[PDB]
Amino acid sequence: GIAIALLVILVICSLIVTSVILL
Amino acid sequence: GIAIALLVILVICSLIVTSVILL
Amino acid sequence: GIAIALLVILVICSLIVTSVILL
Amino acid sequence: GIAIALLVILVICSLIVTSVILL
Amino acid sequence: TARQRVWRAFENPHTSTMALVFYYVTGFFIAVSVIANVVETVPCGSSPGHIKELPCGERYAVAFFCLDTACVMIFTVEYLLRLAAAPSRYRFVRSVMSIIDVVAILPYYIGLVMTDNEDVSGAFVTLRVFRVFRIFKFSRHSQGLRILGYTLKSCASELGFLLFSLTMAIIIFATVMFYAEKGSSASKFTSIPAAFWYTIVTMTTLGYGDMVPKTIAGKIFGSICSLSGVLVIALPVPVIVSNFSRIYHQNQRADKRRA
Amino acid sequence: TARQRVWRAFENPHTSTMALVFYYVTGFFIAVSVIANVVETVPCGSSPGHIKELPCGERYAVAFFCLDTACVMIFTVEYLLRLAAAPSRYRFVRSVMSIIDVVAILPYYIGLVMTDNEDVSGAFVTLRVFRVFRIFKFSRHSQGLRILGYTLKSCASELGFLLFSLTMAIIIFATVMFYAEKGSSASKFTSIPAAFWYTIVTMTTLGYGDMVPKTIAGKIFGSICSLSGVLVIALPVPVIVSNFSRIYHQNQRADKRRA
Amino acid sequence: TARQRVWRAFENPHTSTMALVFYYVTGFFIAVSVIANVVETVPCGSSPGHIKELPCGERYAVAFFCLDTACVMIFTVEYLLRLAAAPSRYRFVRSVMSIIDVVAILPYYIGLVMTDNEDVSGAFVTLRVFRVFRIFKFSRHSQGLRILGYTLKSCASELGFLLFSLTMAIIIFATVMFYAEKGSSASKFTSIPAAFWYTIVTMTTLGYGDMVPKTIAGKIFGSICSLSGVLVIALPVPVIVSNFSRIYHQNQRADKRRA
Amino acid sequence: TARQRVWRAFENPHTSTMALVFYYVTGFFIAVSVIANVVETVPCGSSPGHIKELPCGERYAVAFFCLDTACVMIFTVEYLLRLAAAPSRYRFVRSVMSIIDVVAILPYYIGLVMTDNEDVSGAFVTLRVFRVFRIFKFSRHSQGLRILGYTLKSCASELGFLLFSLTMAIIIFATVMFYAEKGSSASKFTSIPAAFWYTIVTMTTLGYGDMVPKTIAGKIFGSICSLSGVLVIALPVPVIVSNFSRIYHQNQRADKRRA
Ligand SMILES: [K+]
Ligand SMILES: [K+]
Ligand SMILES: [K+]
Ligand SMILES: [K+]
Repeated sequence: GIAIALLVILVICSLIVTSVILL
Repeated sequence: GIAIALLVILVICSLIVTSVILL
Repeated sequence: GIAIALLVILVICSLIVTSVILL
Repeated sequence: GIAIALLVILVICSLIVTSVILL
Repeated sequence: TARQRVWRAFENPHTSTMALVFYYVTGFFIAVSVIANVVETVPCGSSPGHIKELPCGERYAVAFFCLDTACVMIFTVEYLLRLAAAPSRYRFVRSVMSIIDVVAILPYYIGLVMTDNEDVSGAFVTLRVFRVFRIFKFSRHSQGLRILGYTLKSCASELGFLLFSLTMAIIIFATVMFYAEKGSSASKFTSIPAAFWYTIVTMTTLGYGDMVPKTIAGKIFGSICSLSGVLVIALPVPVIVSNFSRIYHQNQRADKRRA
Repeated sequence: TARQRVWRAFENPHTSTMALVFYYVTGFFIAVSVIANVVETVPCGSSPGHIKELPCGERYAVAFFCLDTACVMIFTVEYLLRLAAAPSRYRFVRSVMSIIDVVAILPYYIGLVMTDNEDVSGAFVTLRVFRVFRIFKFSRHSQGLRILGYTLKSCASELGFLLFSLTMAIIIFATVMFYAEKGSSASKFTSIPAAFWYTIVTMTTLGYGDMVPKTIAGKIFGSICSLSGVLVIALPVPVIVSNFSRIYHQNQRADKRRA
Repeated sequence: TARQRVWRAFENPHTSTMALVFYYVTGFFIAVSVIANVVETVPCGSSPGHIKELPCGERYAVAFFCLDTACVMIFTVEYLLRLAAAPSRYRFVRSVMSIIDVVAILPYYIGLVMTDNEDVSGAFVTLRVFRVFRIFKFSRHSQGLRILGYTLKSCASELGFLLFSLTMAIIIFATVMFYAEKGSSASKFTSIPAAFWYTIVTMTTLGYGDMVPKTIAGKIFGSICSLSGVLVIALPVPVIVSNFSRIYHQNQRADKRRA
Repeated sequence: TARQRVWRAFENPHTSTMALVFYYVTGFFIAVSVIANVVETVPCGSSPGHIKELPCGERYAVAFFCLDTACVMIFTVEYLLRLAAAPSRYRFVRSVMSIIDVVAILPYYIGLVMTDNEDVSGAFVTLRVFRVFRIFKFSRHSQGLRILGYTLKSCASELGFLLFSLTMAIIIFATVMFYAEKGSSASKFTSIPAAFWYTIVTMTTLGYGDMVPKTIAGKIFGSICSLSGVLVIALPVPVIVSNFSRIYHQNQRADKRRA
């Protein structure tokens, strides 16, 4: 439960970072 | 009870206003 | 009890006042 | 118990003082 | 039997429709009077050609006087009706609610009698201050307010000891603070009564900071004063809170018993 | 039967793995949003050639907007899933958690609709302030927060009397303080509403010291105000503490009974 | 058997008329002495041709000396009569009331012996301060004061731990505050003992504001200091309040049993 | 069997004479170290030809170093003897008293290793601050201190909720205060983290007055902040006080049972 949540959190954070870098 | 009190309150407030306007 | 105490208090206060007036 | 502790305390304090005086 | 009917209406507003409308009308005008008394001191902006901003009560003296007159007339008719319908009139007059009502209505009439002295301060300011006790007429509308009165009366000895021990501690600590701090440069501790203010501000843990000790002895005795004040003030608080809860719970036992 | 399965997952995060990961993801992004909203106001240093230091939220408006958009999208998908899986949808919508979630998500969309007015103050500042209520979404993660809500609801009458008696005491003491202090030189007591601030600061024993009485009557009534405020504020505190402990103990009785 | 009669009169003032008048006379002169000691420090206005306003005790040194002499003579005759009528004289002399009476009367005689040093400070100020302990002679008139003494004696271990843990917390937080704040510009935190004052003002929640941290570490540790002080001071307060109520209730059980 | 004898002496100082003298010697040197650490920061007066007054620890660096060395050697020999006589050495090492002793002795040795960096700040100030935790070695001499540790451990969940709800309230009120006050002239409310300081000072009712609101919204939300802080801080205090009394009473039941 903790591991999957951490994985999802990292994925979403990476998507936020890529969105910022794009704009 | 509430309605009659509100009606009396409005009447007395109107009388106060008319007294102020007169003086 | 109260009356006698009040009388003594007044006597002692008068003595204090007379001592002050003397000096 | 108190007396022996006080004696030891005085001995150690004297040693500290002599160390300070030396340096 | 109309007298007892009117009295029952006055004592139990919720029994009758007329009693309830009288209740709500009086409560509304209590709130109106209190708000007006607060608002009349607010600067209303500089008037056309005025040197400075004028308080609402001075810019609209006629309007505020009319509002005050209406509220006072309502309160006076209420009080006279209560006096008329009282079973034992003298017992009513000496009751706490009657004293509150009389204190609420008297300043208006005194100010009418002393209209020449309205500009003169001292009495004018006293009447203005006494007008704020109309807010105590809400005790007839608030059960918590009546319960607070009952618990203050119930805890009279503890409140008396609070006053006495607070006075003792204030005198002791102000004496010590004054003698510790009188020699400081530009010292605010110019007398023991002057140090009363510091002592009471420290004991309640207000700590305004307008008066602060500058000497070591001052710091030590100020710290001790703050702790001692905490103790002295904490002594009667549990009693007052407990009695308030007890009276509230007795009221709600009676309410659930009779209903 | 998938709807009730999703609802059971949402209501009991620890039953399912997917429910637990959803729980932790949402909690993490609540914390992220709260921290970002705080940090965006911090001066980030003077930019190259900038006249003054710029707040992080202004220097990195795109980055903070992207972070806000991600958090709000997560919150919106969460809320829409909860609405979809609710047994009685209208009962969900009117629940306190739903109001919290809607208050959390609405300012983002309103700010999108009013992007022309983003520079204009008033509404912009209001939306910025309303963004801080996303921290109340932690009530779904904190049992103590829910218990605090339950005890505040349980003590509603005592909190109401606290508000009423505090208002009464503030009005009374501000009236007295204003009339005692209005004549002082450069007096801060310029009206009774101005004296409200002094009175509330004295009653809570804050004692900022920005407003202090200078007259003897002012000192006396300020001291009485501090003591009376202590009493008034102390009246409901034991009730609130007792109910909080009672609700916590009932929760732990239920927990030990069912487990 | 006259000795035991006088002792019974002294111990129970309300049994005899002479005992009651002695009781009231002594109480009145205690109040008179306390008020005079406060008033003698009040500026009495500039005397004819005087450079500055003179304290009442300096402008009327003869009058205040006469009042002090009368009060001290009354207290001395009272104490000598109590010593004469005591069953076990040594047991009386070592009792707390006897120590209070001796502390009340001694400064007058010492000041007579040191009349040459009256102008010299240090000893003069100490005698002036010790004159305020005559207010503790009201413990013979106040049952609440005696009960407070009994509860302070009853809670001796908790008060000792209060002193010890308060000292520990003051030292710890003053050390941290001094090292966090010593580098600030024009820092009031010039040593750890200097930071003692800030720490004690913060722990009691006084918050004078004369000493405030300016660094981030200072703010953090000041906040922690305020909370820790609240905890440390709150530890013995329930015990003291409970014991005070217990002793009062035992006294009123005894009173209702014997009457 | 000498190991268990030494351990019994260390655990029960009052059983043996050697144990008791060791107990008193260590307690005396704890007090000596604490006092020296405080005193070394006190300005000792301007030295002959010195530009400014020098702290005692700088004017007498050799003497204070010798005193520190003696205290640290005593503490180290004590700790090594306790480690030698421990039945389960690893269980001793991980105990709270062992962590306290190690934190007490380590900064001396680290400062020896970093004598070149003694002039360099940051680490020097950290070692100086960590020297004050030698006062926690009094927990071996104070039963009240151990009971306080036990009750803090017992109330861990309530302290955790105190921290969490205090953080929540600080963030909420600092956000509101910052947005209400940022536009004021020369506003101290320069960011939400800057408003953290005001919020924590208001919530504890310190009221330093260095930060005060100037706008009406600021006054309103500051008043609400003070009341909410009172509630939040009052939530765990009864629990902590009750558990402290419970642990003390259990200790005294055990003491009267075994003796
Ligand atoms: K303050
Ligand atoms: K202040
Ligand atoms: K306070
Ligand atoms: K304060």
